[PDB]
Amino acid sequence: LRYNLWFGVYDGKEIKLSENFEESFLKAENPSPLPFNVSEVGAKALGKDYYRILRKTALAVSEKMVEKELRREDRYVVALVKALEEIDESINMLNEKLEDIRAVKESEITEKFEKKIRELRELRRDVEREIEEVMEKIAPNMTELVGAKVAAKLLERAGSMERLVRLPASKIQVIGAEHGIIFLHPFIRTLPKAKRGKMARFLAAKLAIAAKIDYFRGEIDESLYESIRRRYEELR
Amino acid sequence: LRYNLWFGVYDGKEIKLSENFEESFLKAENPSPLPFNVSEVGAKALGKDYYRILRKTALAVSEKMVEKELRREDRYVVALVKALEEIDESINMLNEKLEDIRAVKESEITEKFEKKIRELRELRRDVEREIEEVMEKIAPNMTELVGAKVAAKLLERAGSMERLVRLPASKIQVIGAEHGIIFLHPFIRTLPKAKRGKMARFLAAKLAIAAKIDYFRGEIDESLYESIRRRYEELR
Amino acid sequence: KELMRNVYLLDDTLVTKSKYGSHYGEKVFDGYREWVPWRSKLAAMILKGHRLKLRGDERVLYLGAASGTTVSHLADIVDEGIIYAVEYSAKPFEKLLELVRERNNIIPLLFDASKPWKYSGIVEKVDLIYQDIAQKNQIEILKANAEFFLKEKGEVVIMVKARSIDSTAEPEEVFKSVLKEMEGDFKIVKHGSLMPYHRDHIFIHAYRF
Amino acid sequence: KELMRNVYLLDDTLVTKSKYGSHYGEKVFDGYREWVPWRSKLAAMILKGHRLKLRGDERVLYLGAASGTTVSHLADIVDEGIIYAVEYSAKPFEKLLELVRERNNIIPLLFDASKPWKYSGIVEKVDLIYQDIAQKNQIEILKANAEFFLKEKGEVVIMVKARSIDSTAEPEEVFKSVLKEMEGDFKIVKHGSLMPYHRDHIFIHAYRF
Ligand SMILES: C[S@@+](CC[C@H](N)C(=O)[O-])C[C@H]1O[C@@H](n2cnc3c(N)ncnc32)[C@H](O)[C@@H]1O
Ligand SMILES: C[S@@+](CC[C@H](N)C(=O)[O-])C[C@H]1O[C@@H](n2cnc3c(N)ncnc32)[C@H](O)[C@@H]1O
Repeated sequence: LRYNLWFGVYDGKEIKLSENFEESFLKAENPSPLPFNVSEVGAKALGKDYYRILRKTALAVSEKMVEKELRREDRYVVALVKALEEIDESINMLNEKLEDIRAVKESEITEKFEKKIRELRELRRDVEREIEEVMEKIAPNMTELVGAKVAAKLLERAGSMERLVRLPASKIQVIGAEHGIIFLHPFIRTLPKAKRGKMARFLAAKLAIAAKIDYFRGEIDESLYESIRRRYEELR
Repeated sequence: LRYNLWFGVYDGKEIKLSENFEESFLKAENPSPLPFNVSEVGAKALGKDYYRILRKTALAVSEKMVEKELRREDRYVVALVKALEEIDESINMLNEKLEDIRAVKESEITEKFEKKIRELRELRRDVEREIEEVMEKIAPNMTELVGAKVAAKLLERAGSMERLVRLPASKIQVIGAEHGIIFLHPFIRTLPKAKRGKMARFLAAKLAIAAKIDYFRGEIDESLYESIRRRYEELR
Repeated sequence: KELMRNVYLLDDTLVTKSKYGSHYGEKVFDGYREWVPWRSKLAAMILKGHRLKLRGDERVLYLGAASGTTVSHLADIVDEGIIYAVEYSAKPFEKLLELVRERNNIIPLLFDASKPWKYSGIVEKVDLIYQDIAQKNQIEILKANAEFFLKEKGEVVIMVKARSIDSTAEPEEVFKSVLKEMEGDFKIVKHGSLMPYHRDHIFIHAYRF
Repeated sequence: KELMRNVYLLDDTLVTKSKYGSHYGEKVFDGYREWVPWRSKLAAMILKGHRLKLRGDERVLYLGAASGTTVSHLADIVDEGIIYAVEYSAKPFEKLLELVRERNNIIPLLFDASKPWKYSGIVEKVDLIYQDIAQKNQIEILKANAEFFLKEKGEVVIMVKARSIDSTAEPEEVFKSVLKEMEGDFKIVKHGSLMPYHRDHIFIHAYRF
C-alpha cells in the first residue's frame, strides 16, 4: 500500500519529505494508475499553497536540468568514456604488435616501445580517474549505486543525461557493455544464478531513478543505496 | 641481342663481370629459351674450370641465403612495418577521440592527451628510422631504387625475403599498399599518365632483381639504379 | 465574434483575453494576445471550425509543451485551472521556463511523456489531455497517458503528423489507420486537417466514456 | 643384380656405387650407399620396376632438391655429369649445401622453380628434368622448365601427389587428368604408383620429340 506522490508517501496517511519535495518529485514512481486524486490527497496535506508549492518545485528541477544542459558536463564525460576504451584498444593491439617484434629480436627499440605503452597505460589510468571526478559531481546518486566506472558507461551508451533519464529499467539492465554491465555489480554477482535476475530488475529500476535525481537534483539520496542493500539481504 | 648468362653478356662476344659472377648469377635474366648452350658459350670463355667456378659461385649465394635466414633480420623488419602502421592507426583514432573531448571542454587532461599523442607520434618517427637502418643493410639494392619506406613495405606485404624474391614483376607493381606503392616513385609519378605504366613494368622488373641480389649478395649494384634513370630519360 | 472561453476574433485576428506579454509573437494589444495560427496547431483547429467548450476551472495535461507557444494560450483559456506541461528536450524547455515564470498556472514536467507512470505521482486526474507529439508511437503515448489521468468522461485533442507515423504512405491512408486505431479507446468528435496552416497535421477531438 | 648406371641390389638392399658419406641414412658399406626407398620417390620407382638407362656423362636438372636425399643418389648415378638442383625453401636448403659441399657434381639453385626464365642463364640444355615438386601447378612448372632447357629428345621423370593438385577428388581421376594434361607435350613411357613406399604418389616417365 505504498504510493509515491510528489509530497510524500500515502497509504491512508501521509509522510512528507524533509524540505525535499524536489526529491520525491523526481521520485513519484508509481507503476499503475492511482485510485485517488493526488491533488485532493494533497489538499488534505498542504494548505491552499498546494499549487504554489507544487509549482515552485516543478520549477526548481526544470531549472537544474537547463542549468546542467548549459554546462554540458555530461557530454565531456561521454567523450571521455569513448576515448578511454579507445586508448585501451591501442594499449592492446600495440602489445600484440610488440610481442610480434619481440618474438624475433629484442632490439633497443622494443624498449622504447615498452615505455611508450606504459606512458600510454598511464593516460588510461588518467582518464579513468577523470570520469570518476566528474561522475561523483554530475552524477552521484548513480556512481553511488554501481560505481563511477559503470555509471559512466551507461551514460555514454545512453548518449547524454536527458537521453538516459528516459530509458526504461529494462533497457538499463541490458544496454550494458555492447546481461548488461549492471550485471557485474556485487549485489547481482553474489546470488544464485536464477534469482540474480530479480536483483538486476530492482537495481535497474532504482538506478533509472538515481539517474533522474542526479540530473534534476544533483544531490545524493541514500534512500537509494538503502533500498538496494536491503532488497539484497532479502535475497536468501 | 643482349643475353644475361651467369658469367657475362653474350651476343656473339663476351663481357665478364669484375670478379662478380655472384652478381650476374643472380642477374641471369632472360625471358625466353636461349638459342645456345650457356655451357658451351661458357666453355669458350672460362677454361675447364667452368664447372668449378660455376659451382663456387652457386655455393656462395646459397650460403648467404642460409646466412640471412639464420639471422632472420628480414622478419624483424616485417614486424617493424606491421607495428608502424599500427602505431599510426592509433595516432589517428586518438586524435579523433581528443578533438571529440576538445569540441566540448578544453580540460587540463586534454593536454596530457596532446603530449601523449606527440610522445606516440615520436615512437612512429622512431620505428620509421629503424626500418631505414636495417633496410639499408639487409636490403640496399632495393632501398636504393624505391627508398627504405617503400622497399620495406613490399617486404612486409611479401612476407619475408625468400617469399618476396619469388614474386613476379607483375605482382610487385600491384602488391602495393593494399597502382601499387611502386607507382608513387618519382620516375613513375612524373610522366604522362598512360606511359607511366610502362615505367612501373620496368621498375618492377628491375626491382624484383634488386630484391634477389640483396638477399643473395647483400651488396649494392648501381647497374640497377643506372638502368632505371636511363630508361626514365628515354621516356619522352 | 466569440468562439471559446477567452477566444475572440478581433477584426480578423484570433486572440485570447490576457494581461500577459508576448512569448513568441509580440502580438499583444489592450488585454489580448494574437494567436498566430501559423505557430499553433490549436489556434488553427479553432479557425478550421471545430472548437473546445470549457470553463476556466479546468485541469489540463499538455503532452508536448515545446517552447510553450500553443501552451501560453491555453493558459489564457484555462485561467482558473492548472496546466501540467510535459516536454523532454532541454533546448525548447529552456524557453518554456520563461513562460511558467511569467504565468502562474502552468506546471513544468521535464520528463519523457512516453512513460506516464514515471510522473504518475504528480499529475492529478485531468479533464483533458492535449497532445502535439510527433513520433511513431503517438497514439500509444496518448492512450497510456489517458489511462493514468484522463478522468472518466474526459476529453482529448491530439495533433497528428501523418509522416511521423508512416514514412512512406499516403497521408490519407495513414490518417485512415490512426483514426481506426484510436477509436478502440475514445469516442470521436471531429477530425479535420489544418490544411492552410499545417499542411501535414490533422486534429482529432474525442473522449473516453 | 644390376638395374642402373651405378645401381645394384646388395642382397636385397637397393644401393648406389659411391665413395661418399651418409647424407641421411648412415647406410654406407664398402663403396655403396643404401638407397632408402622410404626416403626417395626415385629409389621406389626403381623398385616398382621401371628404371632409367643413362651414361654417367649426363646433364641433370632437378626441380625439388629438397634436403638432398633423392639428389645425393642421382649424383652417384651421374658421376660423370652435372646436377643443377633447385630448391626455394631455406630450411631444407640449409641441409642441401652440406651435400653440394661434400660432392663436386651438384650445382645449387636457390630459386623458385615456378619461373625458369629467372635462372635461364645458368641452366644449360639438360638431358633430363627430374621433378618432385608437390604443388597445384605441378605439370605447368614441369612444362615450362622443359621448354627452356630440355634438349629435343630429352627425357623427364616427374613425381606426383594426387592431393597436391586436387584437394578432394579420387586419386585415380586426378592421375587420370594429369596424365592427359601432360600428354600434350611429352610422350609417355610409363606410369606406376609407388604404392608401398609412397601411398599418394605416382611416377610418370616421358620425353618430348
Ligand atoms: C510538433 S512539436 C510541438 C510544437 C508546439 N506546438 C510549438 O508551438 O512549439 C512536438 C514536441 O513534442 C515533444 N516530444 C516528442 N516526443 C516526446 C516525448 N516522448 N516526451 C516528451 N516530449 C516529447 C518535442 O520535444 C517537440 O517539441
Ligand atoms: C615432395 S618434396 C621433396 C622430397 C625429397 N624427395 C626428399 O627426399 O627430401 C618437394 C620439394 O619441392 C620444393 N618445392 C615446391 N615448390 C617449389 C617451387 N616452386 N620452387 C622450388 N622448390 C619447390 C619444396 O621446397 C619441397 O622440398
